[PDB]
Amino acid sequence: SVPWFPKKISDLDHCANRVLMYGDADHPGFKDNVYRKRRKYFADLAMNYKHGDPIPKVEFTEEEIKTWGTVFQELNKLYPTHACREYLKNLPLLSKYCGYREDNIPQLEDVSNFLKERTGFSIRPVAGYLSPRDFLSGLAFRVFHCTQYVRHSSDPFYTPEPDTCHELLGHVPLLAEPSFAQFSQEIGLASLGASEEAVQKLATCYFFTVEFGLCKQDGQLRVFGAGLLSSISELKHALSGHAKVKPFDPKITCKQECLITTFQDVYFVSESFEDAKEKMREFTKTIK
Ligand SMILES: CCc1nc(C)ccc1OCC(=O)N1CCc2nc3n(c2[C@@H]1c1ccc(Cl)cc1F)CCCC3
Ligand SMILES: [Fe+3]
Repeated sequence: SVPWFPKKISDLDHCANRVLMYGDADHPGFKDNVYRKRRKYFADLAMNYKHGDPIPKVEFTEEEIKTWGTVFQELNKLYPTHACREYLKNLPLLSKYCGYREDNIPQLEDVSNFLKERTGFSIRPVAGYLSPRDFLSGLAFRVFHCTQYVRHSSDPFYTPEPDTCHELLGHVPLLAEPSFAQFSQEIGLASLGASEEAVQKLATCYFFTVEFGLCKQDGQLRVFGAGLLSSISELKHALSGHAKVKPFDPKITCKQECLITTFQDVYFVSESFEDAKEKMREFTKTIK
């Protein structure tokens, strides 16, 4: 029989709270009590959120805003030569309408309203790590589960855990692009009630596009993966000559191991978002 899956956007209330929350022995904020309390604060906001709520606005601390500023300033030096054209198009809109600035962390609620207007995407705050199945299921309704906390200030370059900087600078600009939003939703739609194997394969295809994808644009390689776009060192590494790259090809790509504590071993290059979408459509037919 088919496993439980959401049939409407509010059904995400029943899975979006199935998470692994902070407390991570080697995490940089682990021995910091103020940080632990702060992470609990963010976790509770997510756990108590229900669909239809405005996303609680947060007053970020001076320390949090500086950490954001440090990350934001370095990445912006790189985007013009590293990010795909779609990302560059949308980022200035975010600055103008959502308050993206070195000295200000954008509110998820504002970003959510921006995306609802542009592509029908919306944000739901998430307390911690969701299963691949639950995470993908949100995409079926154009819902992106977003962490709201900030990485520990001791290491502004700590990326193996997604934080709000990753969400806001890595994912959001692409979710505001129609072709990309369609591509993402179709991964979610394919995952709904699918087999475990199918969910694994879709999650890996997602990983090597939405999180670590490269694309070829006017004969040059650019970056569209969120994980690269929020990671100063890997963003540089990926477009350097030292990285190994292969064509995006779902039946091959879905077998590749997804790495978290290190740079990827390989990056997959999609021709365009429209083409990646077509390739997934052919692929999803084979996994039922
Ligand atoms: C379909 C995405 C996903 N895949 C897996 C294997 C586990 C969970 C999951 O969704 C929730 C989740 O933990 N993640 C999705 C969002 C995300 N964005 C990033 N990350 C994640 C995170 C995630 C964790 C582990 C793995 Cl293997 C993949 C992930 F996408 C990790 C670090 C780079 C930036
Ligand atoms: Fe991500």
